[PDB]
Amino acid sequence: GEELIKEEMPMKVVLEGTVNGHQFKCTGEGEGRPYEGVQTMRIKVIEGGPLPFAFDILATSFSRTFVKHPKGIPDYFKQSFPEGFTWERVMRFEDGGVVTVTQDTSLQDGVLIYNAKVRGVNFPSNGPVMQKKTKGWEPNTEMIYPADGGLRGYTDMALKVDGGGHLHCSFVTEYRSKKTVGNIKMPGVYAIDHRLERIEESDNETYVVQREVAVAKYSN
Amino acid sequence: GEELIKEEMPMKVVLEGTVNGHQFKCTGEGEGRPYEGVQTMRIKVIEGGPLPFAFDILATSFSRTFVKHPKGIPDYFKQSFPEGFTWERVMRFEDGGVVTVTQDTSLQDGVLIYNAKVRGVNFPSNGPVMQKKTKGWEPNTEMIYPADGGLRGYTDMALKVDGGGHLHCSFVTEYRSKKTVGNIKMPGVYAIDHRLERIEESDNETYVVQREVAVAKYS
Repeated sequence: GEELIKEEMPMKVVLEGTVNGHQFKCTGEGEGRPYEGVQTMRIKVIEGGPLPFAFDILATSFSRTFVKHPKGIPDYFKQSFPEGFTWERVMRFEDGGVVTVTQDTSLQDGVLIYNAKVRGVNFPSNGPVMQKKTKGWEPNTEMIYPADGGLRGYTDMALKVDGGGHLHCSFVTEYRSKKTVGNIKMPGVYAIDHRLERIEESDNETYVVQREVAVAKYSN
Repeated sequence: GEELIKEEMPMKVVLEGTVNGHQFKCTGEGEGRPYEGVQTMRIKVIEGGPLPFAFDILATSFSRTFVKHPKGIPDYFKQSFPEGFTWERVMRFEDGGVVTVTQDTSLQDGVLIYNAKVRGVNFPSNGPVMQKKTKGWEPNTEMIYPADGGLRGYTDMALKVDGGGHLHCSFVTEYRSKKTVGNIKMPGVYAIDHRLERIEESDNETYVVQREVAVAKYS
């Protein structure tokens, strides 16, 4: 499992969804250093572009294999290979928008392949998401809890708004390994510090480059 | 102030004190990238070595100028130059050890100068600190609160112990500018993520090299 995840790994993503009835499809390709916790993704909106909502609400749906885990924290995600893992997430914005995401992670001839589906509903028409008045996510900390051979993650995320305030968004995620034959060494409770940054964008946010640093740490 | 702090800065330190009655003195020199939040220091125990306690309890006393503050979080420390700043810290270990630390930070001939005094008492004789069974600090988050011209920092630190457990330690720190006349833009409440790594040691921890990465963030 860990053996199959090299110090350098490429990744590819297909993401399809509907937000407030607007249907789209994105493709992404990138690479990272799974044991250093760093990755970069170049993303294209190939159907439904330009999107009438902030790409920021999609950005967190495009990579758990790339978390730096110190020796003392068993790495559920790297141990899941070769079979990979799935995750399901609910994002609840303080102003009432909701996003549900299902993701499949697989390893296909040494490339990490992500397949994702997104449904967004009830974003206020005049709110910062549908008015495209957002400016990226603040750094955040996700609490990880073992739950019967899977993991649950919870985080309060803060979407920056034009003018300097934030839209708060609760994330709840269930992570499940696809492994059935081998065993996984389960972690106890821990935290993951995440920093997701946009590097560049062009053509009304139909091309986006983003980079994430994510590091697992002891929780007190 | 920020203009005096260059993209690369060297630092020198003198730290002296007593822990459970044991008297010692340390000198250090290093350099880092203050806007990138990275720094490295080479430390010698020049008096009282070898120490009969874990060097880890001194490691966090040896550099606030080297914290990456992103554009929206005003940098109290870099703004305090040329006068610089002071800090006073109480470290309370859950097994009863207490340390008071008093530090002065100044700038001389393009070099950051650190002068620190440490007084540690009531470390258990067969605890991990006095038995030298510690293995570094876990990465941690310090909460920073504005207060009456200064900043107060709060963090629960976790010292790794031989065999895989942790000894917890409360840090409360008061940070005060020596720029007592002149405008500083005050931050609101924020957090600093710290990672302090030992790189090298020799001669029973009387030579230590350590590297720190520190990054301020929204709270």
